[PDB]
Amino acid sequence: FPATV
Amino acid sequence: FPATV
Amino acid sequence: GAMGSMERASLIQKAKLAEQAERYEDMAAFMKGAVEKGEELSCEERNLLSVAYKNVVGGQRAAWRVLSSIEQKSNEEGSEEKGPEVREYREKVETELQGVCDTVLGLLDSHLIKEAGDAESRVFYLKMKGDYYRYLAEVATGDDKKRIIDSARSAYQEAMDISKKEMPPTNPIRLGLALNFSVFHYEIANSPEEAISLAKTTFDEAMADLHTLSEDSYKDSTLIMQLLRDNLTLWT
Amino acid sequence: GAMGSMERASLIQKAKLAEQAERYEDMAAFMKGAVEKGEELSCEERNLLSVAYKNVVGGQRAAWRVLSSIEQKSNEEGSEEKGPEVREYREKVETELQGVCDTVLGLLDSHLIKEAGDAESRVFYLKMKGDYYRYLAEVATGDDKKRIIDSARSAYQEAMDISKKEMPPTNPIRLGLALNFSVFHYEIANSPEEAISLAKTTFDEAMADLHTLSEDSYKDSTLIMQLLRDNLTLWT
Ligand SMILES: CC(C)(Oc1ccccc1)C(=O)Nc1cccc(-c2csc(C(=N)N)c2)c1
Ligand SMILES: CC(C)(Oc1ccccc1)C(=O)Nc1cccc(-c2csc(C(=N)N)c2)c1
Ligand SMILES: [Mg+2]
Ligand SMILES: [Mg+2]
Ligand SMILES: [Mg+2]
Ligand SMILES: [Mg+2]
Ligand SMILES: [Mg+2]
Ligand SMILES: [Mg+2]
Repeated sequence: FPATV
Repeated sequence: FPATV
Repeated sequence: GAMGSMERASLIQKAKLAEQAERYEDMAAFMKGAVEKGEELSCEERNLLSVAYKNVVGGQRAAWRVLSSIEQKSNEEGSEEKGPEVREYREKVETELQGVCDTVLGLLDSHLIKEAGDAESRVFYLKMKGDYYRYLAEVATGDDKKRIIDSARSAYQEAMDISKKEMPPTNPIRLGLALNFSVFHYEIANSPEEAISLAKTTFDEAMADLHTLSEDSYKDSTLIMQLLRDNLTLWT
Repeated sequence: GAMGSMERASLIQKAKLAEQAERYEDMAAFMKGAVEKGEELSCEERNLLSVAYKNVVGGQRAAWRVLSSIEQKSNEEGSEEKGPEVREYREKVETELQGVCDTVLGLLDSHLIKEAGDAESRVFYLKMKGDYYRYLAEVATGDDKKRIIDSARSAYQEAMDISKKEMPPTNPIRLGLALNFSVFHYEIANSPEEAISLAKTTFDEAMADLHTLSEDSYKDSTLIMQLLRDNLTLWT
């Protein structure tokens, strides 16, 4: 999965 | 801590 | 509320203890109680709220993905019928996840967003609104899926508009908002080109503003810049 | 019981799904429901029960240790008074931990142990009884602490006596029982010499029986033997 914050 | 199972 | 009898300061103190103990469900319940005291949240308190619920929903999302993958395989050609149990348990986890998202969205609507006037609070809460609608969209399959997606988009867009007017391009809230809205475009809205464009423009505009920053601010901004680059590398 | 309406086989199936999703609280609730159907548990089912509760209580123990350490520091000379919150929250986690242990002990007493006649089931359940009394002893400080310690000792001792009569020295249940009873001696009963003697004798008697085993049984036994050696190295 892509990065999120 | 020591090992337990 | 079961936290109604506990002092606001005690709830915040216990949220910090819960974090140290990796008790994120407790942390979230303490922060929900703090929000329900009715006072605005400081910067630190906003981040305690977000850390707590992000960890809770993150675990639910990971579990939902495991169960959804098992369910998908059970529905492939040649797979032995095993009964309703996989669907039932995926639905149970999904309903709990939706409940957490609804709780967070309810705190934002009653009444965190309406009282948030400074850019750092308002952008933060609108980012959260976009994020929790995005988590609802990840599991949505019914008549309201398009409206859920549009609710996420609308919240992210309002946050973006404020952040571009009121924050420097290196502000970590602005950067994290752009990171997540870019992921929304890629994973939810079927808009990979928009996702890539947003990540690249955000990165480049932040790069150009790094020269204005102290060493500590530089560290904070470059950390999120690297996540933008990581996604760009994944997508190109 | 909230699981009373669900089929036994469905509870077991969902326990396995919960494990895959790392949802150990759910796993434990499903296995509690399965036990409460009243039938004896197969070997696989016994291990699902133990895995579920071991993970739940293990997380509670880790959190309790973090909070207890913070509490101890708050009570040192020169530490600023911060109010009752650390003690209160440590007590909250402790009470939840005790509740889980009481639940497991209740399942063993109603009625898993009394129906367990084969060594592999009876030793397994008595080991569990010793383990959960040991977890209660870790947090005990009151009038009943000695009785809690003695309850752990008594359960472990009955399991040991059966295991030595009825199982080979390489049996993994026998080995894990000895490992844990040795830790009980070291950490609970203030008996490090007994702990070391038990670990060493168990290891040496298992070594001498490895020649009787298949490759797969050898792997299972040597894995627990290495844990005995690891503890011996820590203690000597
Ligand atoms: C901002 C950043 C880099 O990334 C984003 C971006 C946009 C939105 C959210 C995060 C981040 O990661 N963290 C962050 C920032 C400022 C304060 C705190 C904090 C106070 S207290 C506390 C805790 N954990 N006890 C943590 C944490
Ligand atoms: C026995 C051993 C090596 O160690 C001990 C020792 C004494 C007591 C307990 C463990 C162990 O670790 N595991 C073990 C053994 C036999 C069966 C299963 C099992 C069935 S199903 C399942 C699951 N996880 N879905 C796991 C697991
Ligand atoms: Mg007050
Ligand atoms: Mg549903
Ligand atoms: Mg644009
Ligand atoms: Mg039936
Ligand atoms: Mg107590
Ligand atoms: Mg002896």
